[PDB]
This record gives sequence, C-alpha cells and structure tokens, in this order.
Amino acid sequence: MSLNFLPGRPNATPQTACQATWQNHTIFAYCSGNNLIILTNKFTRLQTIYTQSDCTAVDINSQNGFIALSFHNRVLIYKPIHQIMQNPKWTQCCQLFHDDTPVNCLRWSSDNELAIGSDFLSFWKIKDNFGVYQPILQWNQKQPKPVYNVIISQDSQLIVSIGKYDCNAKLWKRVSIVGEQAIFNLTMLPHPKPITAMRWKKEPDQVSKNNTASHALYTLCEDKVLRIWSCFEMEKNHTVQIWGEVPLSPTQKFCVIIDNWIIRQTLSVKDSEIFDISDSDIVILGSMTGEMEVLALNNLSQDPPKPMTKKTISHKKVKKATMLNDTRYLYLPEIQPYDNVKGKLSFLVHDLQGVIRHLLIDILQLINNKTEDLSAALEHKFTGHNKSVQKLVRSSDGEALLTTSRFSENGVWYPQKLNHGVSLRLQNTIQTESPIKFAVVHELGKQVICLLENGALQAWECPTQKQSYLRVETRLKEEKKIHPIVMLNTPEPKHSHERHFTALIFSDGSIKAFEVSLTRGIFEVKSDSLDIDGDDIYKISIIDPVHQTFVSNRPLISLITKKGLTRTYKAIVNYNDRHVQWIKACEINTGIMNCTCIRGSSTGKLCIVNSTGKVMSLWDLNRGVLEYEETFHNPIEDIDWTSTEYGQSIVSIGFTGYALLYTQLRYDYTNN
Amino acid sequence: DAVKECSWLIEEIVKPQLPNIIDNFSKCLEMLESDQIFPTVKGVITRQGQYIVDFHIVVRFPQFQRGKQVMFRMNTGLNFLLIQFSKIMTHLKNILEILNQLQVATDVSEFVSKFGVAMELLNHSLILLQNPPRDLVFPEDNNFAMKEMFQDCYSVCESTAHILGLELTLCRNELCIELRNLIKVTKLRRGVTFDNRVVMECEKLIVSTSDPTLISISAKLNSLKASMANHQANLVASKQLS
Repeated sequence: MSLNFLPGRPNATPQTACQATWQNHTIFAYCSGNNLIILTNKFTRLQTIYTQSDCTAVDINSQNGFIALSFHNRVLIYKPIHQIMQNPKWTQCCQLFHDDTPVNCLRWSSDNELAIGSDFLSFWKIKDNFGVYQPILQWNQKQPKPVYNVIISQDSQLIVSIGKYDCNAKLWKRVSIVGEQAIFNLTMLPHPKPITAMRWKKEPDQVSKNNTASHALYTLCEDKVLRIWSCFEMEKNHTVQIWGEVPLSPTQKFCVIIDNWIIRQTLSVKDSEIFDISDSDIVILGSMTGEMEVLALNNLSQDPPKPMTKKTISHKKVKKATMLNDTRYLYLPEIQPYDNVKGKLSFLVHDLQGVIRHLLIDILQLINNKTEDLSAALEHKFTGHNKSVQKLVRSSDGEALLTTSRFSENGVWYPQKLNHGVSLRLQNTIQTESPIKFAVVHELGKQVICLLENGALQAWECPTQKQSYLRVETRLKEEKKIHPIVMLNTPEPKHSHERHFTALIFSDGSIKAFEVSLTRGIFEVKSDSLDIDGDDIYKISIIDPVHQTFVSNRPLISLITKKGLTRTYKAIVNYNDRHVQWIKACEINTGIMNCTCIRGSSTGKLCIVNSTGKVMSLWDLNRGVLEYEETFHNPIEDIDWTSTEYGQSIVSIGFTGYALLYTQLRYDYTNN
Repeated sequence: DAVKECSWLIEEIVKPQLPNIIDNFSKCLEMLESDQIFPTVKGVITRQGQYIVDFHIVVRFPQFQRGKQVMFRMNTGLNFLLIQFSKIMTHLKNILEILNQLQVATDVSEFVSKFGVAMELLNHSLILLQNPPRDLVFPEDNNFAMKEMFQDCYSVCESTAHILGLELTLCRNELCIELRNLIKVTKLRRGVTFDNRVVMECEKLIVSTSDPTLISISAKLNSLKASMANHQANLVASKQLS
C-alpha cells in the first residue's frame, strides 16, 4: 500500500541523517529527539528505536549494515538481528563509553572501525568473541575544540576532522603500519575560510586489501570554493596539497557530489558513451533560485597525477521543492542509487526546519545537455510532531487536521499530495494556555475554535511563519456539576463564514450555543436544550462529512442511551433570534444496551460496537434496520466514517494495531 | 577568534613526537662524530668519524703520470680534516640543544624556529651528501689530499707530461676518491690555473664506492627531515592563522 510515515522531526545535527547502501537495501536513518528512525526497504518499512537521551549523530556501516548512534557521553551500536533477509531489523548489540564528553560527531568505516569524535577523536573497533562485538579503543587523542564534523575513509587514509568554524582540517593518517595502538600522523590542510562541508571519495572495489591511492578529499571552504585534495600511499608521502579548485558563482550557495560509483552502477556501457563523462565523478552546484550547473572532473581519481579540472556537463533548473525551501542550512547525505532501480538516484535533503526530502532524481536526465528544467519530483518527506498526539480533530471539509496533546503543543496540518501517496504538512501551531479538551476547525483551517479543560473558549486565526494569532477569547463558569462532552459546529441555514455558531453539549442537554466569530467577540445563545434521554448523555458521537458540502440540512449528533435508544438530532438555528433548536431526525431503537463505540455518516448509516467490543453492528438510520453484524476476535478501538458527494461511504474499524476498511456492497438479486 | 589553542596544541601533538625525532637525530649524529670501522684504481681508504686521516687508494688514469699508473700511496697516513661531516655534526648538536632547551619553551615561536633551523640543516646535509662539497669536487679541488697528503704526490699528481690531481667523489651519499689526468697546458676549456698549471683533461679514473656507516646515517637523516617537513608545516600553519 502507499503508506507514508511521519516518524519524528529530525534534529539539526550535521550527521543527524545518513543514507547507506548496505547490500543494496539503501538503508536510511536519522535522529529525532529521543528516537532513531531506520527506513529499510525503499522507505516502505520503518523501525524506530527508543533511547532516553537526545541522539546526536547516526551513521551506517555500508559493509555489514551496523548502525552507530551517538547520544550524551556514549554511543550505541545496533546490528541487523539477522544479517540477511528481505525485511531487515535492528537490535541493540553494543555500548561505547570513553570519557565525559558528548559525542558530537560519529562515523563508520571498514571492518567495524569507528571514529567517535567527541572532543578527543577516539578511534575504535568492535567485532569479537562469538558475537560480543566488544569494542577496543585502538587510539585516543585530544583536540583544540569539540569536533563539529569528522570523516573517516577506509584503510591507510584514516581520518580527518575540522571542529566548528575551523579553517584547517586536522588530517590524521594511519601512520603506524601495524599494531592495535596505532599512532596517527598529523597534517593541517589549511583553508582560506571555515569548512562548510567535506567528504571522501568512494572506492569500495579496493577491498579487502584497502591499500590504495587517490583517496581524494572533497572540502567546501566558506569562501564559495570547492576543493579536491589529492591523496596517495607513497609510503605516507601524500598528501596535504589541493589537487583542484572550483569557485562557485555568487548565485550558487550549495554543492553536492555524485561519485563514479553511482554513475557506474546506473549508466550502461552504451549509455555511458554520452556525454562520455564516466572517467571521473560529477559535481552539482545549485542556488536557492533553483538553477543549478552539473560538471564532471577530469581524471579526479587517476592513480598517476593528472591535471584535474572542472568540465561542465549541463545547466539545469528544478522547482522550489526540488532544491531548498528557503532554509538557512542544508545537510545533504551521500547521494546513492535507489536500490536496483537503474537510472534513479536517491537524492536527499535535510532542511533543518523539521523536514527531510527525498527526490529520486533521474541521472540520465540530470546530465542531459540538451535538456529542459530538472525533472525531480518530491517522493517522500519526513517530519513529525513535537511531543505526542493525545487526539486528532478533523475539519468536516476534511482539508485540515488539529493534533492535540496533553500539553499546549497543538498543531494545524494540511494533507499534502506527494508523488507517492499523500502525507500531512504542518502549517501552523496553536499555542494554548492549557490542554484543549475539544475543538473545531473552520475556514479551510485558517480559523480555529477550541475549548480548554480550563473552560476557556479561544479563537485563533492562522493566515500564514507558523505563528497562530489568538484573535478572540472568552470563559465559562465551570459549575462542576455538568460538563461539556462535544462541540458541534451547527451550520447556519445559509452558507455563512462570518460567524460559526458552536454548540457545547453540557452532558444532559444545556446546549451552550456560542455565536463565535473573529471580527466580533464571542456571544451566548439560550436556545436550546435537547432531550438528554435520561438526564445523562451516554457516549454521544458527532456526525460529519469529510468533503466540501455546504448543505445545512443534516443530522449532527447521533446520541445514544444505555437502553440502546439511538437518536440522530438535526440542528436548526436562527441568527436573528440568537437561539437554536434541536430536532430529532431519527430515533432508531438499537438492540444493544451498552456500546463500546458509536459513529455515523452523512449518508444515514451508523455503526455501534457492543459492550464487549468484539462485535460490530452496522445500522441504517433511514430504516432502523441492522444491515450488518460481524464478530471480531479483537476489541474495536474506534470507528470512523468517510463519504463523498457521490455516496462512496467507507467505514474504518480501528483495532489495536491495524484498521479494517469496510464498504457497502450491492444487494445481489440472484445470490447471497 | 584566536589561534591560542593551535599554538598550545604543539605540546599535545609535537611534544610526544619530539623525542622520537631528537633521539633519532642524535643517533645519526653520533656515528659521524666518532671513530668507527671503515684500467682501474687499487687500494682502499677509510674515514674516521668526521675527518678522514687514512688513505691507501691509487690512480690508473691513462693520461696521468705520462702513461704510468699514479700509485700515490699515502706516506703511512697523515692527519686530515673533513668539513662534509663536520657541518652535519654541528647541525645535529644544534638540533639536540634546541630540542633540549626550547622543548619546554613558553612561546611556541622559539620552538618552531629551532625546528625549522634543524630541518634546514638536515636538508643541507642531505644535499651535501647528494653531490660533493664545493672544495671537494675535482674542478674546484686543486688536487687537495693528492698533492701533499699522498707520498711523492708532487710527481705522482703533477707529472711533467701531465697532471694527475685526485678528487673526492662524494656524490653517491658516500665517501669516494678518484682522479682526472690532464696534459700540461697554460704554458679556457682545458683550464686557467689548475694547481698553478692548468692541464687539459685527457683521461679519468672515476671510481664509485659506498659508505657502510654513512649510508645508514644519511637514510635516517632523510627520514627525519621528511618528518620534520610536515612538523614544520603544521607548526607554521597555526602561526599563519593568527
């Protein structure tokens, strides 16, 4: 199914997210507060790992699929519970603790090697016993300041670090030829400005020996200059020299690299002939305006020294969502192929505003010289709610959602149509003085009305920043005898958007019909109290369409009493009279006395779960006849009804962990 | 902001590596400053530490000695001074003193300057090992160690028919002695005042020999200079940053 996740808002750490090609499963992982999020199979499955601490950095082992996760003064190592399977799963396997310094940045390398730099650039290995994976602090050293970003290559090239705002990158090569306690040889690698980013070139084919040259280092200086530094074994004689320079134009603000690895795995030999750039890697320089230029290096990886230079390939330009959403910084994990989908590169973007974007650029189109605008299309987006969701409130037009918590972190979201299904999109935050007990959304989400457990009725306007401007407020008397149980937006006899007469159902009757509006303050309406059906409303449930229908003639509340006397009540109100009237539209007497859940649709259907909760009964409100009765081995946790202007009613019966969808089936004349 | 952390990091980076270089340089310098075991020409010669005072080689220049082999055997040996190893020993002693004193220097600038001076001295020693010293090369040797040091060198190296001035071929990172024989001239290309009588080159007896002890010292000095190059670059980077 086209199931889209929102696992959790990502952190702002540079290494907060890393894509990795373990066995071509194209794992992706990222840190969100107290959680780690691992998306395994084409991002169609999710695994979340809970840890009682903010996760600083995460990195993935390409060789063996091990995850290294930094937090506080320690690191955790997780391994695929089974080293190979169609549906991988990660479980805790090891712990790393060296000193009392939070592990600011962390990475992974060949054969279980890690460069866990906190302030000292600890280097380790973990893979021993019959599967203890007991780590060995093979090296340790201090730094001028905490490491903001680190990088580790395979084999002799060893490690590089920078530190925040650092202008010289401490290269530590694997100086000692042998011995577990290897000492690392230093180099400064001066730059004219603080490093913005950096990364090693890729060459996995050299394994298992790993003794190879041309470990070129990519480094972007703060002076709009990308730099490629040559490297070679040469008995450790290479190298701290800049091999190639690329000054970005003032329009350019971001840069990314696609290694020869990806091109070789994607383009075929016949296709590789044009533009015939397979001799080196590719570099894409983009600007916030969208426009971007892609170029190819000349002999950027040739073992003998070569005159490296930037040779342009194409001048592309994609939409706003394809490059950046006006973010301050973007962290771009390594671009890797989307598993066996030839010709597609899983470009990722970290927007540092709570959203990660997955684009799936088509490489053959990217390098197309005689080509038009970029074809990148938003494939997935990852974000999440701040703390937790206590309840979800739906706008009856279905185009806005209000997430409410036990705290004041309420959010107004809108569904967003991606290239792969649909996903929510936070648009505003409704800050509240106390938890919202009930609420109702209007104006396609731009206006919100809520009632707090404190009793305050508050009305916000949300026209845009994410700020929600509280425009009106009022308070109730909170008699502590009767209490509200639902809020029904009683439609006006005519389509009216100026005011929204909201009815608070104070248990048995006592409909507080406030004429809430924004341009003018909230009011109060006397009429009227409905039949409480025994002086105690038993499990009232609202009726709402989920489509933009302006009809005022509609039943609003499907009340029920412990005797099963369900009653759907219409709503009629006069703005001039400042009074509202409750009319019993239907009174089907149900055969069930105690019901776990109740709901009804716009199309006159109704659903009730028995007292036991394991039997669902579907009833017709226009006939009073039980249309369906099913018995489930598990309790029915919730029910919810959709609809459309074409009567396409669907009922979702939400069980413990999965939700069934049921739909009406035509009565067959010649069958059962 | 401030490169003070960079300046102070030499103690935690340079200092641990300081003894590994100081001891190696001292070991290399000890060999050069102490006595140690040490047609075609005949015989062999030995160099005692820094100054060679023993010579037993001969010459076989066809043009030398009017066609006769110039067997300028040393008159039982005589004292001599060699500057090729003396400069190396002086540089090594200065480097050791710098490592001993400025290693705990309050200001990293003095330590950086001492390290740079030591590295430059090591590079100079390597260069001098690559090619013979200025006064040791045959063109500018003036028959040194072959006109008076060797017995009967007046005729053995200044024969009437032709001169047979010997020269030290220290161009193979080792000590060697050879000679070039030139007919009498200047009674430009041939010469101007070679040993007071410019002689036009007519034959040569170049012979190449290795240094059992000097080769290892040269290799150690080369490795130390290679390490010191990176050390000096790293040290100067912090100073340039501030």
